[PDB]
Amino acid sequence: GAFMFTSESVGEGHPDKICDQISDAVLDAHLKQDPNAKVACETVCKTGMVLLCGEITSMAMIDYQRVVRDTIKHIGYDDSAKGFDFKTCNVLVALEQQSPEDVGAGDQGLMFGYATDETEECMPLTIVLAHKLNTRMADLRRSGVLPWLRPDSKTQVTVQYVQDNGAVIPVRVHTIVISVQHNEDITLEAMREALKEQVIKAVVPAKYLDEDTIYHLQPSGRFVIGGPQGDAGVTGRKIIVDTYGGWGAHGGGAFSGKDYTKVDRSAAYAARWVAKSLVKAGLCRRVLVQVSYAIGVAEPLSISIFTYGTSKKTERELLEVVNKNFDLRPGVIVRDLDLKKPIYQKTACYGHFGRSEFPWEVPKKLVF
Amino acid sequence: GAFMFTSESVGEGHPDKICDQISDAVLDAHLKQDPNAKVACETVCKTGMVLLCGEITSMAMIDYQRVVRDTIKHIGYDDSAKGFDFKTCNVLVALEQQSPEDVGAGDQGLMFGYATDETEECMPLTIVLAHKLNTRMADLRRSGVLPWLRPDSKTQVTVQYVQDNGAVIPVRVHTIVISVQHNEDITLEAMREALKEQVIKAVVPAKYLDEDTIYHLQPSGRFVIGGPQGDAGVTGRKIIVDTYGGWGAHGGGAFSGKDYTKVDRSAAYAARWVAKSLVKAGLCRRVLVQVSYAIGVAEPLSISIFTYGTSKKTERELLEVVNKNFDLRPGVIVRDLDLKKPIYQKTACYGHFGRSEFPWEVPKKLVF
Amino acid sequence: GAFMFTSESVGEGHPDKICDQISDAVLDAHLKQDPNAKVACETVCKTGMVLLCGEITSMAMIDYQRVVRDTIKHIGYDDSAKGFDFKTCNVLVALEQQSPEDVGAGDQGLMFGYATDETEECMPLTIVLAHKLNTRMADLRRSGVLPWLRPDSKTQVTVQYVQDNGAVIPVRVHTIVISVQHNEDITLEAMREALKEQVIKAVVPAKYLDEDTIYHLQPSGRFVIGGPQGDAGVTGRKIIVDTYGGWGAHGGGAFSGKDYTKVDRSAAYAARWVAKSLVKAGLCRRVLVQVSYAIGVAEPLSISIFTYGTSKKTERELLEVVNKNFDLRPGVIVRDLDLKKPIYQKTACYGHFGRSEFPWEVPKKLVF
Amino acid sequence: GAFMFTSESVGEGHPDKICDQISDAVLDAHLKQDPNAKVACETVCKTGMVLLCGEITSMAMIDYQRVVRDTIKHIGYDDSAKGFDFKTCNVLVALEQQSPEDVGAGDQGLMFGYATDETEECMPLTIVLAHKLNTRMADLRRSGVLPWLRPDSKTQVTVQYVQDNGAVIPVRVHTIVISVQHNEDITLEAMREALKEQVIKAVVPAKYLDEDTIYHLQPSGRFVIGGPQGDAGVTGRKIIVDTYGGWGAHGGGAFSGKDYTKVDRSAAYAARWVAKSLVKAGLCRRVLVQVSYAIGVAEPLSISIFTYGTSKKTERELLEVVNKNFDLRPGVIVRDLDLKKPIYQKTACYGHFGRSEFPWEVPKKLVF
Ligand SMILES: Nc1ncnc2c1ncn2[C@@H]1O[C@H](COP(=O)(O)OP(=O)(O)OP(=O)(O)O)[C@@H](O)[C@H]1O
Ligand SMILES: Nc1ncnc2c1ncn2[C@@H]1O[C@H](COP(=O)(O)OP(=O)(O)OP(=O)(O)O)[C@@H](O)[C@H]1O
Ligand SMILES: N[C@@H](C[C@H]1CO1)C(=O)O
Ligand SMILES: N[C@@H](C[C@H]1CO1)C(=O)O
Ligand SMILES: [K+]
Ligand SMILES: [K+]
Ligand SMILES: [K+]
Ligand SMILES: [K+]
Ligand SMILES: [Mg+2]
Ligand SMILES: [Mg+2]
Ligand SMILES: [Mg+2]
Ligand SMILES: [Mg+2]
Ligand SMILES: [Mg+2]
Ligand SMILES: [Mg+2]
Repeated sequence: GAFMFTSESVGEGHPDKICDQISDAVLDAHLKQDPNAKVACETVCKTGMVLLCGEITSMAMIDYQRVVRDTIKHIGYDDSAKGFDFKTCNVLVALEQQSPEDVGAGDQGLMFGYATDETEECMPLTIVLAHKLNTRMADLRRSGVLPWLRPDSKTQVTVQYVQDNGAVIPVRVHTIVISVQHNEDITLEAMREALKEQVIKAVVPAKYLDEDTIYHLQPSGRFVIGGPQGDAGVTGRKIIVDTYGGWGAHGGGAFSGKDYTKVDRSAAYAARWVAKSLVKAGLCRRVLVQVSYAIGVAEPLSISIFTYGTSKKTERELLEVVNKNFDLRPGVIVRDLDLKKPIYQKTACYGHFGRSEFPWEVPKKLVF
Repeated sequence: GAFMFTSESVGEGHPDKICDQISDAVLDAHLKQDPNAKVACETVCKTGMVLLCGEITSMAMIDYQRVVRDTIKHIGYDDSAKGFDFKTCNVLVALEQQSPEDVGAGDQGLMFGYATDETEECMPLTIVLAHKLNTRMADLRRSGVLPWLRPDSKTQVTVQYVQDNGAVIPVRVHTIVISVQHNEDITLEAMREALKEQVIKAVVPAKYLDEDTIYHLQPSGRFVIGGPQGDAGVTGRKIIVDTYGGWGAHGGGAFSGKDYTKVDRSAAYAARWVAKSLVKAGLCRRVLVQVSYAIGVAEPLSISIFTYGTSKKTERELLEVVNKNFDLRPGVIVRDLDLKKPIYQKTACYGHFGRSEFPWEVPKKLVF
Repeated sequence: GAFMFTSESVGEGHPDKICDQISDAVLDAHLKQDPNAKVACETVCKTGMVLLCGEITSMAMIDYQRVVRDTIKHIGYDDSAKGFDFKTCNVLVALEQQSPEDVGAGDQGLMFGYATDETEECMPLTIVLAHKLNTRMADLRRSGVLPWLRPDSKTQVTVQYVQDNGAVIPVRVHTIVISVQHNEDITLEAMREALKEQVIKAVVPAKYLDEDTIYHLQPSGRFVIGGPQGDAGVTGRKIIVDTYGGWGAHGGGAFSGKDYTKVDRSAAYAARWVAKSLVKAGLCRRVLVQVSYAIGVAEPLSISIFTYGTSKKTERELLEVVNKNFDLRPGVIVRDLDLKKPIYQKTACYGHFGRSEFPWEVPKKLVF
Repeated sequence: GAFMFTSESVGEGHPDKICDQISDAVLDAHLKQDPNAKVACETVCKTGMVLLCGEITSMAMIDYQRVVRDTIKHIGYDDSAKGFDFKTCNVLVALEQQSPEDVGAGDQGLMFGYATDETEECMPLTIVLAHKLNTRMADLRRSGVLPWLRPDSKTQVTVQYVQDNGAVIPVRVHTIVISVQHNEDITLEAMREALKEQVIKAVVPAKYLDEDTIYHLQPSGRFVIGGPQGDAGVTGRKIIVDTYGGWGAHGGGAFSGKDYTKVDRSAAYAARWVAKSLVKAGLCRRVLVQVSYAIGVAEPLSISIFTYGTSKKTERELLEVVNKNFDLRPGVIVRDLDLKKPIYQKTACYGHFGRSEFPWEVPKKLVF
């Protein structure tokens, strides 16, 4: 039942993602010394000018200059011409820091969860490829293989699909668009060549690459001193690339900068968890689990499972499976998913869903 | 086939929405003197400190201090204690301004469109009520009826639904959560009363209000000097409340601050247009139109119509209807929808979709 | 030998003085936990926006938000309309903090010292009155006597003089100009009355007030919401009001924000010390002691005493007196003057010289 | 009657001086299109971040981005590593601009004027050499002779003197300290050599250079990426280097950023004028002219001439000479000195007094 789809992703150097990372870096920095630290911060950046804002109630001694500059360094901003230098950039900290199982969900909410068997990650091929494309470039950057590669990048992958008396089977990569920052001493011809052979063909399965697949490598020509500038970088502004690439559903809640007590993060992770578990357990080929919460109440206020006719069990057979295998109460979620652990920075880029190294990406058994 | 859903909205005083409005105000200010002005700006705010960033190629004389302060005034920030005063706030302008039909879509893209017949607006009841709730409060604020009401507010509406051999029929409002900024001389008891009788019951259809409907009015107690700080307001960070409240699909593209040449705005409007037209024309009760574009190409690179079995015509009968009634090329969109007109500021709050006063909300005839 | 002179002073609310105080507050905050803390910081302010910049090598845990906001509170900025509120203002900290007798003067330098017997403080009448005028207003502000009085103020005192076979004897106050911030509910007539009876006549000696003395109280009319705004407040920009009101000599070195290791502060204090000691010891009625230092060298590179023919001993009789009573080496200065003590904030306003509560203002014995 | 003296100066790259220049550049930019423009602005900078603040009532169309960036370019900040790049730095403009002979002096004031015959400029040798030292380095920088030389520099000159039955005769340069920013590819040994032969010996008269003269060239080692940070540059913070190097007297009034209607600038210039005229006319070898003004009154409220026994005429013979040759009323000053002309930027560095190219530096005839 043909149709096409497109998704995008950005590198660690993208202004918005730098802020997402810095904000989560500050979250990690607090969890390490106080796993109960209450973090609620965000970052704003603009050409060698980083603004750390926020309200965090914690009892840990943190050097914000250090955690911000280290994060910028990690990203690869050490030289001047790159558009950022951790040693010279302005780090204005306007942060306010205080000191002092059946909890109960804060703020009326509605979290979504999604999973599909089109890839081993249980995530849409389009967004998976988009992320992996950026990931590979960072590897080649950090390894030395492609030393002209700079932190800021953007990726878009559009794949042609076809339904299947259930749902969504990828056929081929229609077109790929990739833009990456770079050093001056490297020709546009050499860049485009390296992008096709060393990054694209090294990550995209042969089955999907074609003789007609369209490539748009460095479309706008050069992107040298571009760096994290844009016109400004912000936290929580890359909401779709952090999730499913526009495939599931999204209520609008941002992740980065918020601790594990905010249902926007925790419950979203939990919802992904059950979704991935369901498909992995063969109970369906594609699911859209919807978990609702009521302010004050701990136990979820109605969970809905949305298969697209890919399950044999039947919604409200699968719900009992979820109700017998999962305890989606906020407090239990953080305990079961080990959400007090400082893993948030690595979650701040290349997508929150898909990578198996995260607790919520490990499928639960599911006793049926 | 019961399930529940929640959506939210924010008032004109919400930090993020102030930036969305200011950014669009600057867009309007340019269109009035140069309908071909190229606008690409964004705003950042934090307690009496507004930062205007951006790159705009136009040929019009604009007083940015005036357009920013006027917008803050319009929102209702004229006094000190409110958290913002257009006469005293810092307006730092770091804006860069230059001077000098079958066009062709910029940037690979994928826009979504959505519509449902559950309301006359052809928008989800949950998000419609959420918006209207905030709208009413602004009215009472500006009229004088509720003089304690302040600009910043947040609304959440969760409605219980039930499918219908097609899709989505609202049954009742399960719970409503509303938080609004206020003056000191007004009791929490009087506020909660006014919110239930004068705002909620004055906008929510009797059919949906119940004896069990849950109300959470000013849950967190007092919200006085809670003016625009919210740890830094930003443009393009309220992506879901500007669209369908998490009901359709969203690629992640922000509207505010971008002119009519960016497919992220124009094409999204166009997609909404056809969706609303389809249901209005009786061709379906609920649609998710998906329009894809290819960088360089003008004509859309595959449009997909997604009814949920609510149409009698059948997808790929409805596609021809769309192909015979619509010309979704970028240039034609702006011409047909009159996108060079300065209406963008009023679009910057209370949702981009739903209100009939916008071109894209006027259903096209549809000759079938 | 008639001539006239004018001097000025500013209140604790003056933008520049707020920065001088905040910078010294940060210095005090470090000395209390590490008397060897290396402080080099400065502040910038602009309408509820404070920027703390600087490089400080210390080993003490300081809450910069607390030390900045407390200082703003102390000044009297607690309400909105005053132009500053310590609870709501933006405190952006871009501060960089590290951790790890015959020393030797840093930086070639030339410090000046001055003293005259026209007042018991051994300071020019014009600047003494100017300071005391502002001091009194703060008292009435903090006591409650004049509750309409606000932090920001400016004072100017011009006195008619006459030489005396030596030097400088004040005759009468020619004119006084005083401007002070205020609350709305207070008439310009009532303000001007209170300024003349309760502040001016309560501090200026009867001998100097005349029937012709000119008063300019609130000349520019109102000064309500003025507050610390100007167009910006800065540290080290009020160099003359911090010293002698334009009577001695000044090389240009700023005090506030610099620790005791900077000769600009320490040596200037030391020079004042010896000057005050000389006149107090009857060795002269007016002196201008000039102490020069050589980078690397500890012992002063030539000290010059400048009496205006007011001494009977004779320059290079008085120099030996100074060389036999004083050891102006940097390290000895800090030890003898107890410069590791956190008294710097109170030094940041109303003048560094004159007030007896400071070590350098206590005359040394002088054995001759 | 031996004694020593030291003075300092800074290059065009010094943070404070960049702000002084930028502020005056904005003043020039307005005078060119509206000679009656009311300018009152100041600048703040910090590592690729320039903040333009101010209130200017004028009727001229100015591109502040252009005037700020052009000024940074002129200074020599075009590359990244230098600590500033006019093409990439953040120029935040928070400027507020409106549109619409016997005047009368604004604000009670007391301006000073100074002159001495020890140099042809009629300025202290110490400050003249200090300025010229920085001037020469800029020449070699802009010519190409010393291509490693960067904008930011600091100079200190200490000269040994001796009185002379009147006053002040320089004997020799005791020590010279000079620090200048530089490029990486240049040895500390080569720099120090070039500073002694090509800059110092090329500007300092043979008569003053000795075999004992002490040189401190690049004392602190390397000053590479030491671009304009210096923990925030500011306008009006280099008050003494803009005048007499601590030789005359200074009330504390700043010049840069203020138009010709502010007595702080105009009257100070006028006072210098008469001082230079007096010595040039042989009426004295050293003078300290003191001009006082009364708020509202146009004609100066008492002028005092202070020779140090270097005049044969006798104070109050010289006063009549000044009263018969000069009309120091504010309005007349601007007319006679052509103060509506945009020459203020070149006045913003290397000293306001001394250079003959300025109106106030051209000695008036003096008919006696
Ligand atoms: N001068 C301009 N004229 C027209 N459109 C512009 C202009 N400047 C920016 N834009 C638009 O807004 C978006 C770019 O902003 P930004 O400076 O944040 O860079 P980036 O972070 O490197 O890019 P991106 O976030 O899109 O991947 C683009 O999609 C573009 O359409
Ligand atoms: N719009 C303007 N037009 C002309 N001159 C101005 C203007 N705005 C400011 N000035 C000048 O510069 C100085 C005022 O600046 P500021 O805003 O720092 O206020 P303040 O700190 O409250 O005052 P002050 O420091 O002089 O005691 C005045 O001496 C005045 O001459
Ligand atoms: N930085 C932009 C394009 C570069 C060429 O200006 C981008 O990431 O797409
Ligand atoms: N704030 C200014 C004057 C007030 C009236 O605008 C001052 O301190 O002189
Ligand atoms: K945006
Ligand atoms: K968002
Ligand atoms: K100034
Ligand atoms: K100064
Ligand atoms: Mg990009
Ligand atoms: Mg592009
Ligand atoms: Mg993007
Ligand atoms: Mg004042
Ligand atoms: Mg005045
Ligand atoms: Mg002043």
